[PDB]
Amino acid sequence: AFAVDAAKAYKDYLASGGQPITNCVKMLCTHTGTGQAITVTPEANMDQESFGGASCCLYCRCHIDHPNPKGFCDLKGKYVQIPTTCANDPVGFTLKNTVCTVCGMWKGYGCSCDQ
Amino acid sequence: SSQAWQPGVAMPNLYKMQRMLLEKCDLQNYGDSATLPKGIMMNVAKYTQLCQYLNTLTLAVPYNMRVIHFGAGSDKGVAPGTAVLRQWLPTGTLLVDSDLNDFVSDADSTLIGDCATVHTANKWDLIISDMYDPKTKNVTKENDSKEGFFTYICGFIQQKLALGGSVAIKITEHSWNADLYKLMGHFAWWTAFVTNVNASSSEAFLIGCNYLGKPREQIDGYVMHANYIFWRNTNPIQLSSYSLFDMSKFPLKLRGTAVMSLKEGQINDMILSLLSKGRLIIRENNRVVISSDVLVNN
Ligand SMILES: Nc1ncnc2c1ncn2[C@@H]1O[C@H](CSCCc2c[nH]nn2)[C@@H](O)[C@H]1O
Ligand SMILES: [Zn+2]
Ligand SMILES: [Zn+2]
Repeated sequence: AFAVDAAKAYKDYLASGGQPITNCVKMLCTHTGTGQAITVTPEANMDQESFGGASCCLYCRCHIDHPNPKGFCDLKGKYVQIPTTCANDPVGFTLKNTVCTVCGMWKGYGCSCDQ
Repeated sequence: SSQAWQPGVAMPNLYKMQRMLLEKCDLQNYGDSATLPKGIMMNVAKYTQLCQYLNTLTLAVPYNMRVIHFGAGSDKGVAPGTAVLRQWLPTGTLLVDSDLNDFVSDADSTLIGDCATVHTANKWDLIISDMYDPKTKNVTKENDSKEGFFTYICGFIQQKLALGGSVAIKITEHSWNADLYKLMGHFAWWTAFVTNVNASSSEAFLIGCNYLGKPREQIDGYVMHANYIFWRNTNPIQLSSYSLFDMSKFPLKLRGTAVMSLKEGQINDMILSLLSKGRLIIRENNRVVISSDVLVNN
């Protein structure tokens, strides 16, 4: 029944004032992209930074198993768009937020679907 | 220096034709640094400028392109160069990377170990290497041709680079190899390319464009490295980040270059011309299979 809960541990270390994970790989891009959350090439709009996906994944960075039956990572090999105001902590952002399944934008950071 | 808006500077052809003696590299702009855009890593900027320059060459770009990237790890445990390569290459390109030390990567597959342990069943369309041993920077010793990973790279090109394929292999004043320069004469064209963001360093990428599998020209590698240093010593390059701010035409164009299986007796001058123009890749199109040898001890 025991499982390491790294997501909870990182959220708690953040709340206690720990420095966010560094060296997430920020890409050069036009910043005129669709703004969707996780894409096959950088898609940052004017309000976002694009990062290499693997470097923004808590499980990739900590060298631990991904929390699903198949061990799959949906960031590695892709690019993640992070709101510029949140780009000091891309790992925390991807961990605390959810991608809207119909429009592909971050819930509360671009998703228009419930207006 | 209208060079400041280019991604970098390629070695002018007349410098390649000299017979210079090897001298110490003494860069005027040594110790200067370019102003990188806010939050951008040197190695992201460097690979972006390398790829911007490769966009100007006649690279073969087939469907299901195969690219391998050596020296892709960083002391940060991530792979910035791999992330730029995956941004640059057409979606669906198979990208494999590798490094002596463990790292987290966006590549389709990653091998950890000395590159000499890496074997692949298939051939490759593009080989990128950033491998580098900082212990070669000993200014107090004779600067001879280095072997180590360069010996592996030379054999890997000869055995596993598809005809028509290309390479970009990082060198510096002290990290270089004469056979690798000699191998540049086995491509339709070659250069030594210096990124504008890192122009204060003696590093360059040795680029072989469109592999022909035979010597097109005979190059003495000790002379050519001396020529490269002479060029760098007499041609200060202004550090520049300018090209990083225009990414609108960054992605490598999917040319759909033809891929053919051909036996060596069928590579005629007509085929050699197509290869030389970036219009043909010669290799099988089977599955891509890689491995790393593991030494088992107590
Ligand atoms: N014999 C060898 N076999 C495999 N790997 C090797 C070997 N000798 C050196 N190396 C590796 O070359 C890298 C140079 S620094 C790259 C930084 C980077 C690249 N792309 N983005 N950032 C180091 O990581 C280093 O371990
Ligand atoms: Zn992951
Ligand atoms: Zn939505």
